[PDB]
Amino acid sequence: MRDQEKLSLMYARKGVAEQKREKEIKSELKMKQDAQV
Amino acid sequence: GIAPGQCLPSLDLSCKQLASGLLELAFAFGGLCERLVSLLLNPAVLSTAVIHFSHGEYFYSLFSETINTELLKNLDLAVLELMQSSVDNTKMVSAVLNGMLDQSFRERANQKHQGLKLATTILQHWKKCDSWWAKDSPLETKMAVLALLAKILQIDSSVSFNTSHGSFPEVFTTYISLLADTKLDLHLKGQAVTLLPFFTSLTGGSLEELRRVLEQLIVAHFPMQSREFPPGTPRFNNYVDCMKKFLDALELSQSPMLLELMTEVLCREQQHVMEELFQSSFRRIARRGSCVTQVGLLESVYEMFRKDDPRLSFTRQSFVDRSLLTLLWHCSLDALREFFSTIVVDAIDVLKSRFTKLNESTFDTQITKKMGYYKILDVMYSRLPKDDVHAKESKINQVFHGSCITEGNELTKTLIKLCYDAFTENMAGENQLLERRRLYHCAAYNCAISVICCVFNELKFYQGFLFSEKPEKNLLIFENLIDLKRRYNFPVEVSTLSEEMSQFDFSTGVQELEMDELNRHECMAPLTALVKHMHRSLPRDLPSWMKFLHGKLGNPIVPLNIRLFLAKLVINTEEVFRPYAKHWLSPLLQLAASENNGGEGIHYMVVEIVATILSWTGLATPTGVPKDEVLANRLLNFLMKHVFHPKRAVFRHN
Amino acid sequence: AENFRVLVKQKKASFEEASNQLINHIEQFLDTNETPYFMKSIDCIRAFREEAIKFSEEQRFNNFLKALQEKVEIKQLNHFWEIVVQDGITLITKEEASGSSVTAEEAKKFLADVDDLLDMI
Amino acid sequence: SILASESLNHLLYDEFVKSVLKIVEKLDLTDPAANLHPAKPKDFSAFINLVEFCREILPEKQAEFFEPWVYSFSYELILQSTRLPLISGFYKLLSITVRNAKKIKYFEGEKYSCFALFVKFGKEVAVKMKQYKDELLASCLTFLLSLPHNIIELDVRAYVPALQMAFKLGLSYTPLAEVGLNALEEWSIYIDRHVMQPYYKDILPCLDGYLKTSALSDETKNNWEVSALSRAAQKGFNKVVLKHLKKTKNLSSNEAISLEEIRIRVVQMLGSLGGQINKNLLTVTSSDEMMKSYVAWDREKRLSFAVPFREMKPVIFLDVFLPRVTELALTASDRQTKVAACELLHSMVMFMLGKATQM
DNA sequence: AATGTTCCAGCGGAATCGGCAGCGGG
Repeated sequence: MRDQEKLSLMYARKGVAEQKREKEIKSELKMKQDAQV
Repeated sequence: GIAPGQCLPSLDLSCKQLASGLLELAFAFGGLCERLVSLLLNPAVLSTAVIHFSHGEYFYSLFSETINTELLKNLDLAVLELMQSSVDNTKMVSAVLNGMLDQSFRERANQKHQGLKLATTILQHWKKCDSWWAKDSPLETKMAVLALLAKILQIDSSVSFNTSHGSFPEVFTTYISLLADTKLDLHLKGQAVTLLPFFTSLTGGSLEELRRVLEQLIVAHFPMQSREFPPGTPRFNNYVDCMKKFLDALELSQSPMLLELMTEVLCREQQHVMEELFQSSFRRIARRGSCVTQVGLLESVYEMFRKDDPRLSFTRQSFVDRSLLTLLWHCSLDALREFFSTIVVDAIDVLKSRFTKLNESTFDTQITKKMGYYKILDVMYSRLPKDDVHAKESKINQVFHGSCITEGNELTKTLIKLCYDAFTENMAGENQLLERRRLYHCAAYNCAISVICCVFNELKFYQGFLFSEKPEKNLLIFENLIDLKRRYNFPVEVSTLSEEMSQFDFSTGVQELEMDELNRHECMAPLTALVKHMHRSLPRDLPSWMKFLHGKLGNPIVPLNIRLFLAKLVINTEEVFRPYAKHWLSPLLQLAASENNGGEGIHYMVVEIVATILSWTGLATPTGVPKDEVLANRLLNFLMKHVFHPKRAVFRHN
Repeated sequence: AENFRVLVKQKKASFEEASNQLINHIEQFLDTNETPYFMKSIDCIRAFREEAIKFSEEQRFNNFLKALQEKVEIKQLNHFWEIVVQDGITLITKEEASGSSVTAEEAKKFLADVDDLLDMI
Repeated sequence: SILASESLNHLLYDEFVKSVLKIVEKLDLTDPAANLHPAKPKDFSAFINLVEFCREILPEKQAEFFEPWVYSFSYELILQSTRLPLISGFYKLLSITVRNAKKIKYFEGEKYSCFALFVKFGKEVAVKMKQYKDELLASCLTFLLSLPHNIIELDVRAYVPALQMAFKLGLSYTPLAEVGLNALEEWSIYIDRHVMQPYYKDILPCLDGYLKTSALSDETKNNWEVSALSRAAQKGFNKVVLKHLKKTKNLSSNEAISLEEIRIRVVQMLGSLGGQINKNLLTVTSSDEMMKSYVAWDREKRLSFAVPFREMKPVIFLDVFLPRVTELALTASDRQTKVAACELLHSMVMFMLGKATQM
């Protein structure tokens, strides 16, 4: 990838994906620990 | 009670239900339909804190449901006196007609007779509203006509399609008049051509008129060839919109007549702006069923290709290359014998012709004809079983007369000999049409691959046909396939609610490989195909064909591009060249190390070559041979001589 | 390309840069065998004739007529000649110059082993 | 405000309610909790989406927007629920309706028609709840305990077996325990302090199970392990720490309620419930049921189990853990405690059978 | 009044150092 901007926008989508994943996993961890065996 | 007497009497969730029940009772009392229509078209304007009312439009908008139910209880009357006032109250009449139409369409489950009755009754009075779509009528009124008609003949079917079953002459005259006007612009004509899947199912005489008006649309509203106005401009947006409308209409109705327009406009440009949508539409067309109309489509495009039609060779090639080929591939049938046997007899005859090198134009036409025919044969053989061309089936039965003692191997050899003649042809004395004959040879070899991939999968016909050359008389193979003059670049690195939304739609009327420079050589993909095939068909070396590739590859006199192409083939087929690796070192390492590799000493093929050659470590032992050792050392010295490449990532990769 | 092409034809910046472009357009319109394209081409040549007469462009007019005549003689097209002779378009005919009152005559005067591999299967 | 707006909120709310009512009107609701779905399958999915969306949209801005809608909404929902009592999702809409209808007072008994409607429907459902299962029962309890009952004080005996059921179905489904706590609070403050009094001895003993954790639940780390905010903080107090704090403040913690929050709320309830009422968790101070609790299950020690060591094999008696093991297995209130208790109880019963008739 | 001294104010060299950009990776 020789285009820095296109790579940056692809990782804009990517990084917002990991941000959403982190938020949802942080939310899930509460009851995941609550009911874990 | 809804009229102000002082800004506006606001309704409520109960204040409106009360009125609903009240006027439902009022309709229950007696007929009252004539009165209802009368004050529904009343033009008395209201106003609120502006005016923008008619007190019938508000009245209808409020209820619109019990009103429609009463209007449908006695349909024939209400429609008659509703269209009675078409000229002076066209807005409200059209709104009420649409309301009744989609009311009935909502109720097409419990009943079917009522929607049909409504449509037939409106059509019976279609003359009553001729000022709507007449000349000088406001364009909004013309779009109202189009939407009304779309609903009318979408509710049930185009029951007015044959022998003037309904008011067909009036409908068709309206539609052709709308499509034929000159003052009008492209997007209204696009929503007009949205209504084609209803009129491209009728016999000739009037279908000729539809075709002629469509041609007059294509001319005088489309670019000279294509893409003469840049994107963004209204011209470009309108043209693209019309193209999408045509393509969806075509994909909806598998109508041969639209093919001779869509492919005709597609294949006078080198590549269209929105070509991918063309191919997606064709794939949709072919892959759904109704084998007979599929045959008709194939025959139509084939007639376009085959007929004399004095024109550019490129256009004739494009016909088959885009339209017919993508039709043939995606899905036609496993038993679509019609076009199959239709083309077998006449394709071979054209292949058994003599190049009239007198005029360049006729020679180019002949080359294009043969190329197209024989690509067709390629796709035939690729997507077709083996027995139905060799067994006691319709192969001898059709290339010769009736059943024959020979099983099916008559057309096979009949075409194979001329295949091999075409792509193993001397070119020393010919210097007039280089690229075209190159493509002819290429397609020759491609369908040779496809045929011989289906000749009873015998152990060895591949070497004698695909790979056997006769250099003693300049009867070669790869010197014809490859251009041998185009310097390759090689850059360094690169339920209920679905029904509800359908009702809303009705009312609104709205809703592998890397293609770098060399894998795109029209022989690369089939070559890898049969290589992976015949490896998976049955350890010094496999009988004679990798020897052919070795001699053409591991030899620095074979001109550059053959070596590059074969090396790319070996890269893409390393899975099958792996157990014979010990021989593919001097060729591959010699090519990578050789400083005559092209350009600056290209740094893309070397990357893939080295990755492949190192993939099989523990195999093939690049030591023990002095030439191998010196080649490896040359490779290493050159490779560290060129590492920097200011981009950081590629430097780390090196 | 019906009204926009006409507005291109009526005037541009110089007496060029649209000439050769429309030459290509009419050539590719002649390439396709649909008659409406031929009608569009005859409309284009009529517009060019009137524009050359009304704008002192005899040189372009005569050069274009000679070039198109040679081209259409070269290629295998007849119906275009059919419509042209049904109308009649050629070079200037008055005095081989700008203006005169001489009846058209120049157009009239110029236009009345391995084989064993096959069968061992 | 920049866009020049007087009553757009009102129109949008009204149209949202109208759309919801129209969707519910034509949905054909004939997963289902008992081996039966002779209905359109893609209708329940739509219904569930709409119901959850309503619960997360309707309650906010519960103001006089919803006031003219209560009677119509409740009447349609109660009709179509009476004809379809196994729905589990008309009750959620009823819950939202009643919560919004008692956020504004709307209840001091037109309005009287809605009041009688809910009196009948509430008593009807409080009687029909006795035959339902997990999700349907949870929704029915949510609705029932959502009834105003500040004014529906009539035959609280009908609603008590609901409330305590909620407390039982907590310890495994926290939201329902939260609902039970809110309902008990509302009843304690607003109902007259003379008719509630005979029922406390029935209600409170269900709360005891929530007080069964003794600061041994360290399942997850009770402190920050590693965070980008921690990494930034370790190198100074500067802009990056500020950015990490600003993004983490609006985490929007919509996880419903933790169990320890419920336990804290239980203690706050017990304290806020008085000192006279408060004593009702325990038994009644040397009645019969206390003195029956002081006697061993079996007078003769059985389940004599010899623990295998290298040299001794000492004998313990498994008949001394059985009480505590059973109360632990039933009402552990902690999933990881519960699974271990159930496993041990399984093993104990199996040992009981083995020693019942061995050699 | 003529001048020398004192005082105050302003500019720059030099060292330090922190964060401001921009530039790759995720």
